[PDB]
Amino acid sequence: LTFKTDLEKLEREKAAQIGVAIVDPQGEIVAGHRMAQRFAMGSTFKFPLAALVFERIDSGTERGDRKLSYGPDMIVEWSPATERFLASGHMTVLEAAQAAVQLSDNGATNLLLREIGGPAAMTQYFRKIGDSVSRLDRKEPEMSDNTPGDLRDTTTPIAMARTVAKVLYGGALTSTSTHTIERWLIGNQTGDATLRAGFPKDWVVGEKTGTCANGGRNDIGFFKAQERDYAVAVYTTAPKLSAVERDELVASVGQVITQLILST
Repeated sequence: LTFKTDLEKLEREKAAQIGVAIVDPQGEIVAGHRMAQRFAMGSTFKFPLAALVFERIDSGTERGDRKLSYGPDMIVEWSPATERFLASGHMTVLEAAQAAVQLSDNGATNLLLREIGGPAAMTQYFRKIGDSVSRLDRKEPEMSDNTPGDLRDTTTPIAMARTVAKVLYGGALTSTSTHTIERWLIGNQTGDATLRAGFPKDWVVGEKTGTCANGGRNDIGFFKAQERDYAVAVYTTAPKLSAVERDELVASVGQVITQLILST
C-alpha cells in the first residue's frame, strides 16, 4: 500500500491518529501525514532545549562545564540522573543536557529551564530558528499532560521536523556542537522500542522520544539511509492502546517510512 494508506490503516485499526513529517536537510518536504495537526510535544522538546543550550555555548553566553547547584526540590517524576547527582549538589550544564536528551530526565530538564529563563526562553529560541509554531508553556512533567484540545506545549510534525533539520543540517550550531548533539541522539537510551526499531539496522538513526498522558507517544530525530540524510518527526495519539502497543505503533510508523524510502 502507499505511505498514506498504510498510515490510515494503522490509524483505523488502532483507533489512533498519526502525525508524520519527513524533510531533507534543507527542510524541503519529503513526506507527511497530518503534518500540520498540532500534537503535545511531551519530552521531545528536550532536543530543541539542548540545541538552545549549545547555541549559548557557541556564543559564549553559557559554559558547558558550569556547575548548576540544586536541592531535593528539583527532583520530579522521572529524574534518574538528577537523583544520582543530588548528594554531590550539582550537575553541569552539559551533564544536565545530556541526561535530558538521553534519559528524558525531567529534573535535569527543569534545571536547565531554571537557568535559561523558563518556558518563555524556550519558545523564543524556536522563533529565533524560524519555528513560529512550536511552543513551550510549562515545565515537566505538567507540560506532558496533553489535555485534549489544549494548544499549550504543542508543535506540528512539519514544524518540528524543520526545527530538527535546522539544528542538525541547517547551521544553527557550530560543527562541534552539531556533532555532539547528533551523537547524543544516536546514543539515546529511551528509543530502542520506538522509531529506530522500525528502521533498517544499517541506517544511522538518532532520536528523542516523548510520552504524554491521554495516549501521546512521539519520536523525533534523523536518519541517514546510506548517504541520504533526513529529519523526521512522529507524533501519535492512541488513547486506548497500552504503553507497549504505542511503542509498537511508532515502530510500525518507522516501517512505513522505510517502505517509502526504499521504494525509493
